[PDB]
Amino acid sequence: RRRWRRLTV
Amino acid sequence: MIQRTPKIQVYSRHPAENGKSNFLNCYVSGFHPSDIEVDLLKNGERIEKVEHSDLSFSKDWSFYLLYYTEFTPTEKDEYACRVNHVTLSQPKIVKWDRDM
Amino acid sequence: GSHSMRYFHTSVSRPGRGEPRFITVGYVDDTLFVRFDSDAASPREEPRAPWIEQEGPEYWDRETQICKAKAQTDREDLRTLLRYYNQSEAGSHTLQNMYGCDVGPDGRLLRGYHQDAYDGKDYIALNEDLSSWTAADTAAQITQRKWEAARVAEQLRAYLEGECVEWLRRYLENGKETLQRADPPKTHVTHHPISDHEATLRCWALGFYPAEITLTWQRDGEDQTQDTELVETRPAGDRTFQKWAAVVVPSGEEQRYTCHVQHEGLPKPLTLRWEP
Repeated sequence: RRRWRRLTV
Repeated sequence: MIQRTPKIQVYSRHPAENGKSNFLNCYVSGFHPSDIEVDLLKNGERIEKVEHSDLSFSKDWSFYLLYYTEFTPTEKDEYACRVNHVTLSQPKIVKWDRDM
Repeated sequence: GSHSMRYFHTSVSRPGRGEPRFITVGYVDDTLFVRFDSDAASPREEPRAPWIEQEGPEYWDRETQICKAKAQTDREDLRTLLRYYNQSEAGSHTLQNMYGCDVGPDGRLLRGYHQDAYDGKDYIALNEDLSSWTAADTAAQITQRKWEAARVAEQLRAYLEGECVEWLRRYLENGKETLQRADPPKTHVTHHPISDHEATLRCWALGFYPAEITLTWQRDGEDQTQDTELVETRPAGDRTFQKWAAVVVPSGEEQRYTCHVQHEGLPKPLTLRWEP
């Protein structure tokens, strides 16, 4: 299962 | 921006036997950017309802896709894959050869 | 055996043609198991292997929300990257992310990965330590400082050492019939006259899984790497892969040539020859 990406570049 | 032209192979899922249902594949790989147009041709004419894989990419970031359709090879019918990409000044046609 | 899990993600902007298209796929080893395409009508993450279908509605809800969130982050990041590289708003650009883990035969973490690319080139990667970053240029250094300040690496480490490994172990068990089965290549040698003086011998490997394979030709026991045409391994469309290797041989010398095949699924490595 996936993880959430939380921070933008 | 650096661009990479597609590699192209056209081939069948199983060894060709005339009169026996099979799948015709065109595998395009090693390309950037991702936009690409691919047709499968039977005697020069576009085959309808060709399906393709979902866009993915290799370790070096370059893209690959498989286009495919069910077909029944015969002695006389000629098949090919036509590919357009920004790296190409004109579309590339690769003929199906049952021995490759 | 050792195994891997990967999630691949691509957004492609299309100014004047709506929001970017977003496509992500997940693999265990060389098996696709999930997919999401933002241009599908009411898009959901969908199964693409039988062994993932048993996951319940809560799994598909969470996956789908993660995918929609990633598409949204990508849209913001594509805007940001235009600024970081002093680019106009007119062109199409690409943002790619891969992450995942490798485990050994014991199921223990071997290596974790998380890396991003802009316009087909490295941008920022998590190093193998799962604690530090490699930024490709001065733009990605801005991102690195932002992600260091926010302790992103620590979050990735926790996922990659924990859930990534645990869920991969689950998938390998649930999918043991296929994921833990190596299918050996079906092999044969064909003969293709060029002239009365020479012919091509083509050694075929068909129907194999996983994709890793070695095909070589020898002449009197010496390798022929320089004179071998070896095509890229290619998908058959039924989970399996294909490859061939060809050499041009003088007429009458065919029995000097042997093809050697190594693959995980074979009882033993093969040595084959042309059989008229």
